[PDB]
Amino acid sequence: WRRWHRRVNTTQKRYAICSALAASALPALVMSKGHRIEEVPELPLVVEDKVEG
Amino acid sequence: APSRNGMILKPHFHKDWQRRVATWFNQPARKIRRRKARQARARRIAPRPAAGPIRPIVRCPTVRYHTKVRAGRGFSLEELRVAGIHKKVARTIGISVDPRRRNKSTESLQANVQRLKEYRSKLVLFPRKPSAPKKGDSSAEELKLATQLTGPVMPIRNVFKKEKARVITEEEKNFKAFASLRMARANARLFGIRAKRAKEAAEQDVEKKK
Amino acid sequence: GAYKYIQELWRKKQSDVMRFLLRVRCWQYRQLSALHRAPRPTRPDKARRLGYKAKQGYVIYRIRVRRGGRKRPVPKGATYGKPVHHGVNQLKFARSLQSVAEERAGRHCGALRVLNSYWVGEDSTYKFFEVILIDPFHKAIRRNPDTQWITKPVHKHREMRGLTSAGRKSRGLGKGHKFHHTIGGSRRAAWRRRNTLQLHRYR
Amino acid sequence: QEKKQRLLARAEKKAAKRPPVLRAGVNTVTTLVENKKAQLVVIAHDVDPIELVVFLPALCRKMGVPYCILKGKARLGRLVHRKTCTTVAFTQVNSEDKG
Amino acid sequence: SAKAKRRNTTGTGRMRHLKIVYRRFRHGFREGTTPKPK
RNA sequence: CCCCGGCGCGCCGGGCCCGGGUCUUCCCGGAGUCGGGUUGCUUGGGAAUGCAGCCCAAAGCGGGUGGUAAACUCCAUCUAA
RNA sequence: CGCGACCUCAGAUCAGACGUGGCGACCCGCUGAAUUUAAGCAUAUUAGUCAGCGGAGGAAAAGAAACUAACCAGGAUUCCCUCAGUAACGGCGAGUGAACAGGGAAGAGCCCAGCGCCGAAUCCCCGCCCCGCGGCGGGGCGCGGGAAAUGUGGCGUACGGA
Ligand SMILES: [Mg+2]
Ligand SMILES: [Mg+2]
Ligand SMILES: [Mg+2]
Ligand SMILES: [Mg+2]
Ligand SMILES: [Mg+2]
Ligand SMILES: [Mg+2]
Ligand SMILES: [Mg+2]
Ligand SMILES: [Mg+2]
Ligand SMILES: [Mg+2]
Ligand SMILES: [Mg+2]
Ligand SMILES: [Mg+2]
Ligand SMILES: [Mg+2]
Ligand SMILES: [Mg+2]
Ligand SMILES: [Mg+2]
Ligand SMILES: [Mg+2]
Ligand SMILES: [Mg+2]
Ligand SMILES: [Mg+2]
Ligand SMILES: [Mg+2]
Ligand SMILES: [Mg+2]
Ligand SMILES: [Mg+2]
Ligand SMILES: [Mg+2]
Ligand SMILES: [Mg+2]
Ligand SMILES: [Mg+2]
Ligand SMILES: [Mg+2]
Ligand SMILES: [Mg+2]
Ligand SMILES: [Mg+2]
Repeated sequence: WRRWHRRVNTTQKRYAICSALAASALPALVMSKGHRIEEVPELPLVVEDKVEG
Repeated sequence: APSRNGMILKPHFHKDWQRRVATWFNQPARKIRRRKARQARARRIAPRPAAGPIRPIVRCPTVRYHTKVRAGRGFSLEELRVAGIHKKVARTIGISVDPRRRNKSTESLQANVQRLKEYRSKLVLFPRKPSAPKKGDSSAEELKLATQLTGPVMPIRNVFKKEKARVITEEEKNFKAFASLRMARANARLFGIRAKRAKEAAEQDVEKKK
Repeated sequence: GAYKYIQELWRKKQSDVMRFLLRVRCWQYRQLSALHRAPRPTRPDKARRLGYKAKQGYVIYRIRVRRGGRKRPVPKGATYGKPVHHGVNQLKFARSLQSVAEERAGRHCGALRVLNSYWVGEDSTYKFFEVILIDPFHKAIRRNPDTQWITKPVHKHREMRGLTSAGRKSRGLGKGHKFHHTIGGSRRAAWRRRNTLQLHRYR
Repeated sequence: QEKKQRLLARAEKKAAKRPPVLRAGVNTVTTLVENKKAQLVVIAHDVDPIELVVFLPALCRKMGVPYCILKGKARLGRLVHRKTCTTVAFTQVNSEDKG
Repeated sequence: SAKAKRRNTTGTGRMRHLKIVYRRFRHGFREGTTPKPK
């Protein structure tokens, strides 16, 4: 009965999803995360919906 | 020992509380088990509504909650009698019955009678033998469209009567709400004693008279 | 409507008629053993309104229990503790003498199922109770849907778990503000619920 | 046995009135006495527990039903083809037996 | 004595009959049948 | 590819000879139990929450509950053994 | 005196059944401390807990109001959240301490005795015939035996019923 679990406020969790998405559209931050995106045509990378099938 | 300012605390940990600690690590498992039984029950009783029998409208007791209505346990035998539904037949067609409940006022009674008449109007009734319809069974054209209903049957809501703005009359302006409130308390407080004093005076005056 | 008359007659326990019957019957019950198979219900009306039926597989036993309270079975009256627990006399047992009577019938006839019991007599020393038992394997019982319930293994030794009417009266059950001690089904059930620390995952 | 023959005879008759009879049992006799439908009540002298009938002699007297006490619940038992009977009652008789 | 109860409880011995019950239970205690012969 | 189960459809031999409403006339209840005193235990239950022993011991428009003992009086709410 | 009913009570390696012991995490019924805290200690607390005894089941127990309330009323039981460390208890010290309402999980309701009416309309077992037969039952036939009027069965139970 150690307290293994933590409550995080919804507004802060959504805040965290927004910062992650904003930081995912910047080449410097994505490169600084170690991803080899030196030749990806654009950031964010959007592909047609055919790929869903 | 107390140390400077603080709160005085009395934790209830003077028994063998560690012998009776209820953890909740099975909580996700319970949620999946209960969900898996709602689905298996909904499949079993389909196309009957998954929520269950229709429940009546009731007003919550006490002054803290009497402004709210909620689902009751079952329709009263007076409500079912007024709607012309036999009490033993009511359960067979998804109507919940509560023989304990009384009807003190007409409005609540008629509210649940209209509820039962509306529900009876939405009821699609399959014949006992599919190939041999009967008197009250729904037509085949509306049996094809029958689909299981999710959520409580005809959900109960608290609807407020919007009153539009109106010109204030001099009679409402002259009303004294606080003076009226204070005098109403006093009259209720002194009602019994005042009658007792009045009765004695009548006897007190009568004895001199006769 | 004879059972109506007998019931009312057995309410007049201080009348000349009933006093004479109780006194001589108590004398006769006193010359028998503490456990004694009875041939029929001494109180057919009282027995039947407690579930007894006049068919094969229902049996009656008369149990004799000593009257009085419970002495603490400690040597020389020594309890070896604090003064709050020094009592030896004037202590009472948690269950009625009727319940004790049913338990002594149920333990002896381990192959039968105690149903109910009733009062038939008492003197300064003994109370006399007749216990209604059922044989759960007689086909007069197994093939009757209304009595198939008591042939189930969950109903073994009802008298020994406080399930009979006499036994359940000492369990503090009931609805309303007088019986909060047993919300949850029993005193221990209420205690466990009220004494268990719920440590939710997210707290 | 002879109820079977009566039933079979009715079966043949159907393919092609209730006579008077004794009423037995302290519960049946009691209702008849209260209804004044009984003409004569015979009570065994050795019913035990006695409370079964201890009230009947006074009840019959109140309702004006003639009653008698007979030696032997076994003798009343033999009448009704059973081991014992606490009491029996006449409600009707044939005309040749009215006297 | 919890230690003494686990020195002679069910399981510490041979389980001569109980462990065949555990096997029979998994097939509903079927009786009077055999696998279909070759 | 085996086995077990569940759900459906027909035949045979049985059982039931089945309901609703409005009027008319009738009927209706669990006792050494309740309740009371006292003792001991028990409860948050405090002029006594529950349980038990002993004594007393019911009624039938009654009985129980209505968180301060009691009398009178209305009410509400249930229907114990 | 003998015979025969009944009642009460016996003996049978009588025919056919059933109980015992175990396990015991969880469950029900009892019985039941003292370490301990109170900076001492006796009430209190520890605690209706340990130990002790009995009885179960896959769950148990509880459960369809002799309830809650006092509202414009709710409506079996169990569980979760909250009520609430609150009303209350307490050398009113240390400490202890529920309920109702409200939101949810689940949801299901029923049966006797009695009062009555029905020719006991009821039940058990034996023997024979058909069917089934490793859950011993269905139907038919016995002037076969017993139980049961000291009351079995059907209708019916407070929501009223006939
Ligand atoms: Mg310090
Ligand atoms: Mg105790
Ligand atoms: Mg159960
Ligand atoms: Mg009592
Ligand atoms: Mg009752
Ligand atoms: Mg104690
Ligand atoms: Mg205490
Ligand atoms: Mg008061
Ligand atoms: Mg033998
Ligand atoms: Mg100390
Ligand atoms: Mg110290
Ligand atoms: Mg010390
Ligand atoms: Mg102490
Ligand atoms: Mg305690
Ligand atoms: Mg223990
Ligand atoms: Mg044991
Ligand atoms: Mg055992
Ligand atoms: Mg088992
Ligand atoms: Mg109950
Ligand atoms: Mg409930
Ligand atoms: Mg708070
Ligand atoms: Mg305590
Ligand atoms: Mg609540
Ligand atoms: Mg729900
Ligand atoms: Mg009856
Ligand atoms: Mg009721």
